[PDB]
Amino acid sequence: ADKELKFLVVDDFSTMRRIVRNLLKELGFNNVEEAEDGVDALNKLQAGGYGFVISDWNMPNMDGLELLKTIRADGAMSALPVLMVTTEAKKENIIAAAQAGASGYVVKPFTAATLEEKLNKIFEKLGM
Ligand code: BEF
Ligand SMILES: [Cl-]
Ligand SMILES: [Mn+2]
Ligand SMILES: [Mn+2]
Repeated sequence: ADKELKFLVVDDFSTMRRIVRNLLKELGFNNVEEAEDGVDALNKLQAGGYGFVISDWNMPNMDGLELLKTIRADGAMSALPVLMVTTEAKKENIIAAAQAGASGYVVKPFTAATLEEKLNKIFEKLGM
């Protein structure tokens, strides 16, 4: 995929954001911003330029399922790739996110290999 693709990495905790940012760097993606919750995310996203979202689930202000739903419901960004990255591992949570239009779903904790496989699975699916 184009190494200029702009990423938004959303999570209410630094540690996770820093892990993902660094991993993206390792893969050749340096165009990366962070947000701390769904509201913060939608703000940056509305400032334009984003090609990919990676999002936590449990966050104050707006959780990741609500964020995903909002993104899918906005006509300007309804096809933005959204990859969930969360501790929520119950099948009902996976179903709910999938049905809400998640592009992919990784369960924390994850390996570097897992994140790369899943990002690539999404690239291939969307012909990126
Ligand atoms: F807080 Be997340 F959903 F891991
Ligand atoms: Cl999968
Ligand atoms: Mn913190
Ligand atoms: Mn969280």
